[PDB]
Formats: sequence, C-alpha cells, structure tokens
Amino acid sequence: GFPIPDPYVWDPSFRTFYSIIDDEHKTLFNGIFHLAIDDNADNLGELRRCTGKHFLNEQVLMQASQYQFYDEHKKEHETFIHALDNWKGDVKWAKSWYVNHIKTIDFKYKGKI
Amino acid sequence: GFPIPDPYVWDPSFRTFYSIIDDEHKTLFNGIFHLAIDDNADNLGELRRCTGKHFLNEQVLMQASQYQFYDEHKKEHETFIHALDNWKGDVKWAKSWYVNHIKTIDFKYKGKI
Amino acid sequence: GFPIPDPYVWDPSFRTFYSIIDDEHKTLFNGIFHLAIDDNADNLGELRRCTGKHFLNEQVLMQASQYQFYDEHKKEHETFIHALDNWKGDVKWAKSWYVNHIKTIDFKYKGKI
Amino acid sequence: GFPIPDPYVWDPSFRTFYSIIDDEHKTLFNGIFHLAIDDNADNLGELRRCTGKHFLNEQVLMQASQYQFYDEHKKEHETFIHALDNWKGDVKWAKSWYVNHIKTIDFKYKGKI
Amino acid sequence: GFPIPDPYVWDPSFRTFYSIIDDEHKTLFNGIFHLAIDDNADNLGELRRCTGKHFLNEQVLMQASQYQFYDEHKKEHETFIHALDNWKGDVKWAKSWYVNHIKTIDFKYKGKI
Amino acid sequence: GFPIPDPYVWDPSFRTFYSIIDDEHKTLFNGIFHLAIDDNADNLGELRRCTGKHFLNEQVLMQASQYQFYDEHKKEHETFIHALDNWKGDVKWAKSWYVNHIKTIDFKYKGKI
Amino acid sequence: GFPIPDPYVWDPSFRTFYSIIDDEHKTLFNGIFHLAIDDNADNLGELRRCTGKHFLNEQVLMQASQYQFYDEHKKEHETFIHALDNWKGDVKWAKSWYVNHIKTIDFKYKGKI
Amino acid sequence: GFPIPDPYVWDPSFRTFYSIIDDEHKTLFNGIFHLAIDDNADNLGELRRCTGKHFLNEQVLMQASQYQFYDEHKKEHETFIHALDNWKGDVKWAKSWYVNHIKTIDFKYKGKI
Repeated sequence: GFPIPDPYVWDPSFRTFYSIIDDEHKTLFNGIFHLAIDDNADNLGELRRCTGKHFLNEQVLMQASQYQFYDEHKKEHETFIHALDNWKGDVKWAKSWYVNHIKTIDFKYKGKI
Repeated sequence: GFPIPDPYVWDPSFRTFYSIIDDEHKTLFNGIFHLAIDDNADNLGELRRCTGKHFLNEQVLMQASQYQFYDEHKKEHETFIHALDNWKGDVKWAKSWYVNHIKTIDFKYKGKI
Repeated sequence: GFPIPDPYVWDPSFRTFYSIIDDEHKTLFNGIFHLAIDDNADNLGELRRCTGKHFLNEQVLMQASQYQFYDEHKKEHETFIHALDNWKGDVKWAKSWYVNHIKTIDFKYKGKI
Repeated sequence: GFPIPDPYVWDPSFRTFYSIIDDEHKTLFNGIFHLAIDDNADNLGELRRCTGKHFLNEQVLMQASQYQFYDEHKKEHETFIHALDNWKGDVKWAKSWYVNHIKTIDFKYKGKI
Repeated sequence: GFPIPDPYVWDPSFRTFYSIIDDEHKTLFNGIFHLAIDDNADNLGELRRCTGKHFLNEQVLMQASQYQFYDEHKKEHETFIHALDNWKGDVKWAKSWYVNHIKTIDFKYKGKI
Repeated sequence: GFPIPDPYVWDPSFRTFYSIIDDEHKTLFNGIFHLAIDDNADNLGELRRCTGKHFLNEQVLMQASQYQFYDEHKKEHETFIHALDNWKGDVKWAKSWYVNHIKTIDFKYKGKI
Repeated sequence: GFPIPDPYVWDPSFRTFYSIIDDEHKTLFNGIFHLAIDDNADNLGELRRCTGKHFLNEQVLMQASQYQFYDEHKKEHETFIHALDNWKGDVKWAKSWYVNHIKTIDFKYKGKI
Repeated sequence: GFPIPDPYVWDPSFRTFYSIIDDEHKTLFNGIFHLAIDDNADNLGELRRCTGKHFLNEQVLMQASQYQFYDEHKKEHETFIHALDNWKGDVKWAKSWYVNHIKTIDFKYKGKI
C-alpha cells in the first residue's frame, strides 16, 4: 500500500490543495519524524500538541461547510489521539497510520470544506 | 407558484437586503445551475460545499440575534442537505426547493437579524 | 421607583462603564421609544433584533470572565425575549422592565466582566 | 434641508439599511441629544468618542468594498470631528449637520458597501 | 484569448482551487450578467461593490503570502474598477476582460497564496 | 514547600514560557496581593474577574491542542473559583494555592498547548 | 508629582476603568518592579516587550475612536521605548515616568476610547 | 557557522520556544528540502509561498511588541525572498542561509515578541 516516506517527510503527493491544512500536515510529519528518532516525552509532547491542534482545526474547517463524513473522520482522529495518549513505542505504526490517514481520510474532504 | 429563473441565475427579486447573505445565495443558484447540466459528483460536491457553509453561516447570523423562528429554519436546511446526502438527480425539485426557501423561509428573517 | 425617562432615551445615569455595552443600551432605548409611538410589526422587529442581539453579546462577555451571577441574568434576558415574542402592546411595562433591568441586573456585573 | 427631529432622536427615515451602521447612528443621535441639553465636557467627550468611532467603522465599511466616493465622505467626517475638537457650543448647527450628513452623504453609499 | 460564456455565468473551468476566491467570482459573474441585461445604476453599483470587495479580499489574500506579482495584479484590478467608475456602457469588453483576468492573471497566483 | 513570595509579586521562576499566559499570571498575582492587604468586595471582585478570565483563557488554550489533562486542570480551576465565591478571608491559603497551582498544575501543560 | 508605589506594584488608584488596558498596566508595573531589583538584560527585554505590546495595544484603542490627543500620547510612548532602547540604568526615573504616564497622560483618554 | 542538517529537516536545536513560529520553521525547512532534491517550478513556489507567509507572520509578531531589531530583521527577510524571486538554483546557499537565519537572527527576538 501507501509508501511510507524515508526520511519521514511530507511530499507534494500528500497535497489536499488546502494550503493551511497542507502546512500543518508538514509540521505533523516532522513531529513523528523525531518521534521515531527518540521516543521520549518531549518529542511525544511536541507531536501530541501539534496533532490534537491540527485535528481540531480540520474538524473546525469540516464543520464549517457541514462536511458529510465528519463523524467517521472525527472517530479516526480520536483513535490516533488515544494511541498518542497510551503510547507503546510503535513509531512504524504511527508513520503508516498518519500517511494512510491523509491519503484515504483527509483526501475525502478535498473540494468539500 | 414562484417562477424558476431560466437560466437558473440569481436575480434582485431574491434580495434579502443582507449583502453577504445575498452574495452567498448567488453562488448557491450557480451550484444548482451546473448540477442540472451534468449531475456528476464534482458538481454535487461543489453544491454540497457551498450549501452547507451558507446554511451554517446563515444560521450563525440568526443565532447572533437569537432569531425567533430559527428552529423551523434549521429544519428547512437539514432537509435540503439531507436530499443532497441522498441525491436522486431530481434537479427540478432542487431548483424549486431553493427558490421557495429563499422567498418564503429566508425572507422571514428580513430585518430580524 | 425608577423614573421612566421621558422622552424614553438613554441617559448617563444608566452607565455600566462598559462603553460597548453602553452604546448598545442607547440603541435598545430607541427601539422601545418607537415601539411606544408605533406598536407595529417592524418596530417590534427592529427592537426584537437589537434586544436579542444585545442580550447575546452581553451574555458572551459575562461568560468570558465566568460571571458568578450569569444564570439569573440569563433568566432575566429570556423573560424579556419571551415577552417580546408574545407582545400585547404593553409598552409601559416594557419601558419600566428595561429601565429596572439595566439599573438592577446589569449594574451587578460592573467591574466583574 | 431636512427636518431636525424633536426630540433629537433617530427615526426610521434615517435608515441606510445596514443594521450596525443604523445602530451606531442611533447612539450618535443620543450623544448630541444630551450635549444639547447640557453642553458639558462630559457630554461632548461622549459624543466625540461615539463620533470618532462611528466615522472610522463606517469608513472601514466603505474601504472594504473600495467605495467610489470615500474621499469626499472622509473630508465630511473630518469636518464634524474638527468642529467637535474646536467646540464653540453651536449645538443647533451640530444637529442639522448630522441630520443632513446621513441623509445626503451616508445615503449615497446605500447598496455600495 | 478565452471564450465568453453564454449565459455569462461562472463555471469550473474558472477554478483557482481557492474556495472563497472561487465563490466570490461566481458572484462577480452574476454581477456582470445583470449589468449586461440592464445597464442601470442599481445593477452597476451592485457589480461595483462586489468588484471592489472581491478585488480587495483577493489582494489581502495575495499580501498574506507576499505574492510575487501582487503589484501587476493590483494595477489590473484598478483598471476594471476605473472602468466601472467611468462606465461608458461597454458590456462586451466587461465580459471578456473579466473572463480573461481570472484565467490569465488570477491563475498566476495558483498555489502561491 | 513552595515559597510564598513576599511581596506577592510574580517572578520569572513562575514562567510557563507562554508569554500571554505569564502576563495574565502577573495580573493574577496583583489581585491576590491586594486582597491580602484588604479583603474587601472591590479587591475580591477585581481578583474574581481576572481569575475567571484567565481560567477560561487558559482552558481555551488547552482545549485548542486537545490537552490530555484538561479535566483535572478544570476541576482545579473550579475549586479556586468556588473559594472566591464563598470567601472566608483566608488570604494565606489563596497565596499558597495559586503559587502551587502554577508550579504544579500549569507547569504540566508546558510544551503541550 | 504623583506618589511612587513601594513596592512598585499597580494599585486601584491607577485604574483608567478600561479593564483590558488596566490589566496590561499591572503586568507592566511588574516588569519594572524586577528591573529595579536586577537591571539585567532579561529583565529589560521582558519589560521592553511588555511596553511595546501595551503601548501598541493602547494606541490601537485610541485610533479605534480617533482619540483627539493621539499624536501627543504616541510621542510620550516613544520617549519611554527610546529610553528602554538606550538604557542607562536609571531605574528611579523609569518608575516615576511610568506612574506619571498613566496618571496624567493615560488618564486623559478616560471616557474617550 | 552552524552545521547543516542532513536530511535538511528542522530539529529541536532550532527552537525559538514560540510554538507557532517553530511550527512555521519546520515547514520552511521542508520547502527547501524538496527544492534541493528537485529544483522545479512547483517546489520553488511551495517554498516561496511558505517563505512569504512565515516572514510576514513573524514580522507581524515582531511589530506587535514593537521589536527593537525589527528593521534589521525585515531586510534579512527581503534577502531570501529576493533570492527566491530571482532563483538561480543555489540550493546550498539557501540551505545554509536559512539555517543561519534562524540560529542567529530569529534567536535574537527570543523573549521579546
């Protein structure tokens, strides 16, 4: 499936064409990047802040045009957040979860919010 | 009943006298214009975006002034959005639904928000 | 009791010392003013707009500083709004209630929001 | 050549059809009303704050839609603001100036901002 | 060098892929659409406002990312505003200028703001 | 344990590194500082005000990033508001509570909001 | 001529009755409070940052109502910033200048912004 | 004098301790990272947009607290933007220019904006 970039960086293939959402995704990629390089509390903290913030803003933009698939996308966001709140050290899974998230879940909203 | 403009474009007879609201209505007539020329998913998505944003935006405006008949107006919106989330291709009903909504349901909030 | 200013205009004895709230009280006085001269549907509407609009803005600021007496003040607001939405031309009562509302319920939030 | 209201209160003939502008004009009328009754520095100060505010807000409305006649309108606003800053007590002039400004100068922007 | 739609109405070929900018164009199109049918002062001012408002909104959009060609873009806006301010009644030129502005000048900012 | 500064003035050792949050922390120190010198209604009011504002402002900063320990932090806040709303003149506890709140409860959100 | 607090903390005698502005004044008093204790670079930057933020924030408030004495006030503001930018260690002169700034110059904008 | 990351990614050592600013630096690094790999027109624009946005946001933050060294910092920003407006493909210069820009010029505004 979806190739996990390496180095774990955001590439134009992730584009939603929503400049704001795009730039936040870039910062999130950077978050996990360091996470895999040192699973520590500070990196997790930085990523955890960045994630939840971005996850809320995207839900905000979705709710603003009453996005049809808001709930499923919100359930999704809750999942990765729960994961981050009960970390087991699985960086690979986060890497693949995050990529598959933008490409199959975020992508559903392109042209709709 | 209310005449359906052909071409399905917005005209001054639809004015609510709230500029921002009148402008969003012009864009909404446009979404249904194309949705009748080619019932595709991009045109439905473009309409579903504009509609839902407008519906919410117009509801935010009603709540700012604690609009008295906000509930029936919200019921009106949920139906057309519902229709759009269960689309059958009856662009005629969509065309006549919006015209009446503006002139009968949107018109009520005139001077009241 | 509280003197019902005649003409029914806002005056300095009604200062909450909140400039934006004060400017909105002036506008609302003018609503009751015309409503007393012509009890029609538009005058009632104009008032019902500024009133509901004013009450909300005031509830927002009260909440911003977690105003201790917020519930009581909201039951008040609603009472007037219910009254406006159930008009019976009682302009004198509307004049007095508003006079007492600023002077007793509004004056409580002074220096607290 | 417009009639000076008595009492100097705002009435519907003054509507520009822009609710927030109409609300600001209602307050502005109140400030000259008290200044007329008592020309004190406090009543002036109040009117001056309200006039400096409304003139700016309104000017911002005009610059938003790149109003065609902004400069003439601004020159006007600076004229009353100037009269207020070199107040000579001519409360009769002030009343007709403001009554005319909205009825000739403000009315000109109706449907353009 | 681009074909003038008939009826003069916005279409997806006109996409800049920026939702708000795209929605505003649909409103501006409606504006010239009516100015073509009836060249009166009402229709012209409606167009002028929506034109003045959109050109500014877009210019701020370009300024927020320090667009490289904001200057040449600005001047072009001023050309059509000047035309509107000094209207000779050339509804033909108006229709092509705008269709061509969006596709040759707006398009330049695609992915840059 | 934690040293209650004398005079009760916010010092750099209370830094959360969120400038806006620290400035509000400087003003909350001021309120307590006065309430200590004179337990009166007007000093209590002042404190109750900045306090509730800061508590909400900080809760809105926490919820932005979907903070993990938002609840315990809300409970904490509610406790101190209750104290203020059921004032027993215990200015010592307040001085100790607040110093301890920042350093053990606010300090938790550093890098996380 | 105004009395310099000791400790150099803000007190209700300072209130301009603009809650937001008053709160900023508190933080500002704290900045210079510590500069008096330790003239170090950090204490000066913290202060300097606070003076720049408030001074600009307050000038935005004055411009919002076109304050009559904005130019003079801005010149006062520049005098302090300049002394902070060309610091000679005169912490005594800084304490009076600021107490005297709010008590004589800021106080002039009371009921005017 | 600072080492260039490899891969060219933002790392904790580049912290300004301003979350959003650091969140913006993280994305900028990514913009030049790809441009190094493939110097195409598209990558240049993604970087050029982000560089424009960030530079403005930051200059606005510096303007907010009236940063003493704002002027000097604005010229530095103009250097990179100018270079990006007259791109000759010198990716190595850009890698080091940015790395040094934040570590020496940005770092100067720490605790001052």
